[PDB]
Amino acid sequence: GPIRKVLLLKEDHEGLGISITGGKEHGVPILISEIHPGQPADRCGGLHVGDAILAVNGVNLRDTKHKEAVTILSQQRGEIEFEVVYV
Amino acid sequence: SRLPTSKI
Ligand SMILES: *C(=O)c1ccc(CCN)cc1
Repeated sequence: GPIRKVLLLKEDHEGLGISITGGKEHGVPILISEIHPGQPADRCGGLHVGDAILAVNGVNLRDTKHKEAVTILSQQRGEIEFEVVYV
Repeated sequence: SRLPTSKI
């Protein structure tokens, strides 16, 4: 599908509310495999299971390894802009 | 289960 920009709002006491799978070492993008109910990704409305995360706050996630992506995503705070694509 | 999954 089309490349989408999606805004997520979160406070520092909570996580993003997503589970991710994949990574370059698996030949798979960083994929959202779970949206957890009532947590920031669910609340923002624009992120879906099966979305590939290409970037977050302008930080590239293309061709990142799984744990590289975990560190990058978990560092983001406040108003977070996701660049995602559903394939 | 071949792929890793992380909750974030
Ligand atoms: C993770 O964000 C998450 C997992 C499970 C639940 C259900 C709580 N009973 C909420 C959020």
